[PDB]
Amino acid sequence: IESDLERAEERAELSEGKCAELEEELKTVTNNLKSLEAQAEKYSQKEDKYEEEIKVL
Amino acid sequence: IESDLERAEERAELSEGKCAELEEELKTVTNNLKSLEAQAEKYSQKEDKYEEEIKVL
Amino acid sequence: GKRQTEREKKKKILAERRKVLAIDHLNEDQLREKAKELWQSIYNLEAEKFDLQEKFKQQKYEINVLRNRINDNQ
Amino acid sequence: ISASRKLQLKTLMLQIAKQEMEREAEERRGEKGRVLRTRCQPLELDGLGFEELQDLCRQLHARVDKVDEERYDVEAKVTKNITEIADLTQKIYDLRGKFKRPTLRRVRISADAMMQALLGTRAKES
Amino acid sequence: TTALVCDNGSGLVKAGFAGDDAPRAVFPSIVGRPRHQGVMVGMGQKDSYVGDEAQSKRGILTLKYPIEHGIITNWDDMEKIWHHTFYNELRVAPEEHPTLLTEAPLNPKANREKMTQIMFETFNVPAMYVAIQAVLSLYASGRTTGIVLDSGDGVTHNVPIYEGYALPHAIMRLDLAGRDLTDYLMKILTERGYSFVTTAEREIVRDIKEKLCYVALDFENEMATAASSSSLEKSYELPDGQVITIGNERFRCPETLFQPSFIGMESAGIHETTYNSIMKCDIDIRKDLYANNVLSGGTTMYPGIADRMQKEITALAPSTMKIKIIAPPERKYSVWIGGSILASLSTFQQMWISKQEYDEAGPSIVHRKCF
Amino acid sequence: TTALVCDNGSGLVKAGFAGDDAPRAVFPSIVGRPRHQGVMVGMGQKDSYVGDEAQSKRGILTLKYPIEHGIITNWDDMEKIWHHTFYNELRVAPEEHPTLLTEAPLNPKANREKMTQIMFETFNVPAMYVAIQAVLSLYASGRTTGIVLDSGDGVTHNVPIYEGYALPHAIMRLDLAGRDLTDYLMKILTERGYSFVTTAEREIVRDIKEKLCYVALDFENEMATAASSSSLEKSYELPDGQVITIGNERFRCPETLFQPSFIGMESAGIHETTYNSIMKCDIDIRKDLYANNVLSGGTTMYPGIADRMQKEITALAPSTMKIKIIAPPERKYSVWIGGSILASLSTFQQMWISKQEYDEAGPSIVHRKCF
Amino acid sequence: DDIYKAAVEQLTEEQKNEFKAAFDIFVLGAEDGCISTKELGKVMRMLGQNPTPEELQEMIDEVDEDGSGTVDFDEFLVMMVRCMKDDSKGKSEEELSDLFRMFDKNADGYIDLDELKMMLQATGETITEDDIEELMKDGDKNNDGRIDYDEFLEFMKGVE
Ligand SMILES: Nc1ncnc2c1ncn2[C@@H]1O[C@H](COP(=O)(O)OP(=O)(O)O)[C@@H](O)[C@H]1O
Ligand SMILES: Nc1ncnc2c1ncn2[C@@H]1O[C@H](COP(=O)(O)OP(=O)(O)O)[C@@H](O)[C@H]1O
Ligand SMILES: [Ca+2]
Ligand SMILES: [Ca+2]
Ligand SMILES: [Ca+2]
Ligand SMILES: [Mg+2]
Ligand SMILES: [Mg+2]
Repeated sequence: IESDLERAEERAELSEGKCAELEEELKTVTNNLKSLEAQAEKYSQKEDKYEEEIKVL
Repeated sequence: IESDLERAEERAELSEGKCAELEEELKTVTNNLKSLEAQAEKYSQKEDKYEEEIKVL
Repeated sequence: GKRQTEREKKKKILAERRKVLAIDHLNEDQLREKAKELWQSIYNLEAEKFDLQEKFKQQKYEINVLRNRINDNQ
Repeated sequence: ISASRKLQLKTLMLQIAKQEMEREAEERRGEKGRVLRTRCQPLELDGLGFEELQDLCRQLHARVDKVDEERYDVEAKVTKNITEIADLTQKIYDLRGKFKRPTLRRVRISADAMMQALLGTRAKES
Repeated sequence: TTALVCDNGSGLVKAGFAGDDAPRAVFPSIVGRPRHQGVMVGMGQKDSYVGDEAQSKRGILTLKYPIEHGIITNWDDMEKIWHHTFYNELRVAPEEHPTLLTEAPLNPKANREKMTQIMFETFNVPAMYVAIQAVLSLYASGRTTGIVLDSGDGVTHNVPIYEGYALPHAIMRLDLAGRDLTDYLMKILTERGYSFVTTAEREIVRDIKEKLCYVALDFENEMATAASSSSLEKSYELPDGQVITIGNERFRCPETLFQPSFIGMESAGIHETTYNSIMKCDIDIRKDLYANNVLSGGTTMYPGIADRMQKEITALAPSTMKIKIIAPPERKYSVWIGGSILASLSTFQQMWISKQEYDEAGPSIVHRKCF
Repeated sequence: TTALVCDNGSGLVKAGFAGDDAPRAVFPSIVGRPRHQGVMVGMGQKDSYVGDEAQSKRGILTLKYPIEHGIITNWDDMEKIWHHTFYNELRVAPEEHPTLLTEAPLNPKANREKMTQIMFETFNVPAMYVAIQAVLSLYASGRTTGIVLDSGDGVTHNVPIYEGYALPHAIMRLDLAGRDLTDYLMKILTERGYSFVTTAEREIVRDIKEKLCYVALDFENEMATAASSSSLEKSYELPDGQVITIGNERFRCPETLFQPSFIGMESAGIHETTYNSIMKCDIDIRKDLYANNVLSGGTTMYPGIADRMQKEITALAPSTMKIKIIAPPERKYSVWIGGSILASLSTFQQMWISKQEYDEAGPSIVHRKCF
Repeated sequence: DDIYKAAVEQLTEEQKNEFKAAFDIFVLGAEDGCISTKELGKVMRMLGQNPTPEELQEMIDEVDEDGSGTVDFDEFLVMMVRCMKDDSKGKSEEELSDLFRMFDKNADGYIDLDELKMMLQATGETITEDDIEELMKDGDKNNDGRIDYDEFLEFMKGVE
């Protein structure tokens, strides 16, 4: 039973490590998505401004 | 020892489930990020053309 | 000076492996004798070289075997 | 095959492996002798006057120096390999030694020796 | 055969065969002798654990980096690191492989000459070539112009390049980098009660810096917010328990990059040395350099730096120019990816310093045409 | 030839040839001169009965231990004990056998030097080596790390070890041990009417302590329970009849280990000196020491101590770390089993202090490289 | 010991009758018929010495296919040959290493299955596919199918 307990412990440790890595990856990619969405909104506004400038000039 | 082994194995199962869910989230967010990268590239091309026309005018 | 030691070691490799050659005082007959001795020396040297190459190959093979044993145990 | 039979099976496996190792060593020595003979070619001794012999001896000395330096290089390679294999075998010992201490017992006398010490000259088989 | 693209760096040695996407073996460059006495016999205790092995036994070692600021201060340890890298992390004898080391700009000559002498005498490589760490990072981006800010762990240097013609008079090398940020973080953590002193605990502070710190978009507003609310305090679990809570130390550690007066350095931040490096260039290539600013190196991985730097440069630069900051996700290994690309080129195949050339001119060959 | 693994100890001398599982001869270390006059002529009465012989004639002797607290206070008696051990309990002349004594940490130098001088001059051994009593107990567990609490009968010491490198600045030696528990039990038995005074009756009190006392999991609850019910009162038959009944003296005697204020000692219990010994270690090896806490020595054989100690340390330690207490069933002879293992090693075979070395440097050789 | 186990497995009259005579003599206290733990200990003690019982228990339970405290036939001979160490673990580490390195025909430090079976065909001894699977499982300490030098030495223990 002691050997069985050791095996269970090591499996749990590996699973937790993978979980932590996945958490970090998701955090990074979600931050990237947020930044890109803000940039896209600003870009739409800039595009409208540029079209207005084209018309007036 | 037997009780501790049972608890450890249950913990490992829970961690594996969490890892699977994290994998799903990561893949979904990755796809969304790629789509928005393409959108931003289109934004960039539009801005380039508008800038050129502004210069000409 | 460890670097000084290395440089003097390679200089001694280039110098001591060079021997003092004396064949111009050895007359035509003794010149033939010296040529035979030099050929024997160079042939023995090449035999030693080949044996060292083969032993190095086998030692590298045993190194690979022991490292693979370590990897299987680790 | 029984336990003793499979022990003899693996023993014959070791025997065939020893045959292969011996033939490998023999062919290795023969082919290396062949290669050296292709390298170590005896030259003609008679018919040459003094000057040609002197030039040939100079060339032989240059080749001796070159091959001696090469032999030094290969000897250094061999020494490095010896050091590395020694370290690897020591790590092998560390991985599966040290804590492999057997139960050294001075009261478990050999079955024949124990029977003799407890009975005189009775035990003679083992 | 294939070339070995090694990259000494300072803090992480990255190596691998030419032509791949990522380095094969990445491990810290530390060599730590044991410091206690040792009572168990036959335990097989070595005299120096190098590489990633000494990051697991660091509890009883005294880790010491062999590369201080780009330059190499302890040649025996560096030789040991190279020997480990070749034989145990890649398992390829160097007698059959060209090598491509990397070196920071404006480094002492003796360092480079000793490096080539070691590679040719001890390891006995067929041919080695030394390249500037910024040109490779420009290769990896697939550009051919642009000004690259390669903020490593040892030294931050800023090499501008146009159309493939490097501008040697506009290289601005600054010695603030990740290590000084680690020391400053370790110094400001003492304001809450946590004292890290041992050279082993510097690694723990480095992990804290990597996982928690971020660069603030606006410094004063963040300082005001962290002093009123408590939405920033993130906790972290030490290697033994006793979780710690980092408050406004989070964005104060990497702020040193933009205000080197925090650690007493006189010079201007990485936001202003880039603008100065641009302004030293000619008047007709400033637009292209403005539009193709490249980030590289490990220390430029802080969350939120690609926006702070753009805001700062836009403040400094003329209002008409467009400021764009290229921050690829593979920033850390950008130099090594560029090194692999350069070593895989056919046009580059005749630039190696062949061994016979070294035998004829000595170690001073590196400063000659074969740069 | 084979080595003699002697282990002086304080209270029980354990000896035997190297390479076995258990010591060959285990007997109390007491030397008792007769005290009465003696009228029978020719009875063959000796002048001093040592070892296990004086535990049978103890009715007319005055037993006195030659080892007080690890240190040796009466060298003639200790020499007599060693002579008995070699010649009558093992029957092997010392002229043909190496010896491996054991010594507590932080003991006076003069004790060790006198020990080696005796072994080399009087008994004239070929070579002897002195080892710290805790490293052996760590050998016997088959570990290579861990912090071992070796609560003998003379002195309790707590040596932490990591990866084979002992930490000399973290050894916490405390002088409370089995003998003080015997004296305290003999002192609290007087609260029911039983008075033991003679040095012979100390042995009877020791037997009571061994057979009846146990360590309570929670002290206050046990004190409350023993004061209401009567389910704890266990009786015991003296060497002459007149059974006695021990009430709450059962768990109050060994409780002194965790509260040394009972016998007036200032220091903290064995539950808190282990935690202090851990906290003096480096921050990166505390998890391993937490997980590999080892118990040894005779006094750690009380029924229920491996749970009380774990509960106490878990209360003190951070909540995340796992606390595990290794308590092998062969606790009493753990030091000697480890000594046998160490003496049986091939790597250790050249560490003995050879006699010619002693002849060249004198008894002060033991402090030198041959430790 | 290497010859002792094999000979005594199919022993002739002489030493088997020696064992039977010893059993018949043992009736001075031990009469179980089949040697149990306590009767074995009593017999060993009445011989005139008191060995550590650990050796006896490892003789009587470890190597057995039952390990119930009784004595079987082949394991009695295992005990007899375990008093000394004459079966030399299946040759010596040097010879074994040479045969393994030549066995490692692809020179990768491990024995693959295909070249292993080809060499087994080259052996030419009596073939038992069940024994072949037994050796395969003996070479699975790390359960890779391959036999490295560790497990190679492990199942070569006593190969004479
Ligand atoms: N994800 C990260 N976040 C913040 N800082 C990091 C991160 N990864 C690495 N660093 C810092 O960068 C350093 C590694 O830089 P690196 O690019 O490896 O230097 P080099 O140029 O010598 O290879 C580390 O010391 C660390 O302080
Ligand atoms: N079974 C037991 N239960 C409780 N205490 C014991 C037991 N056996 C021994 N002791 C105590 O331990 C002491 C023996 O300790 P020991 O380990 O022999 O000391 P040393 O380290 O000097 O050999 C005895 O004096 C006794 O008080
Ligand atoms: Ca059985
Ligand atoms: Ca193979
Ligand atoms: Ca296998
Ligand atoms: Mg770099
Ligand atoms: Mg003791």
